[PDB]
Amino acid sequence: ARTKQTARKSTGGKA
Amino acid sequence: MGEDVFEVEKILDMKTEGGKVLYKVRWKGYTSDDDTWEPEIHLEDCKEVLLEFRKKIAENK
Repeated sequence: ARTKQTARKSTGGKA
Repeated sequence: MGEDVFEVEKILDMKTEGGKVLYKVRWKGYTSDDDTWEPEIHLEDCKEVLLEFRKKIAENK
């Protein structure tokens, strides 16, 4: 819809 | 898909931080409690959700 919309998901972040 | 790649539902918002653009992502099949900020380099395969978002922002810019 139309093509598959994907992305890397972040698991870390600034401490 | 690949290492930590998931399907996106929509893009909710954006911001810049340190000269770099990030987008707030709503993951498909997930709730607001899982939203993350993601750097552009993570959204190469989201051109369509990015347009829908950049679109809505023009619609009231």
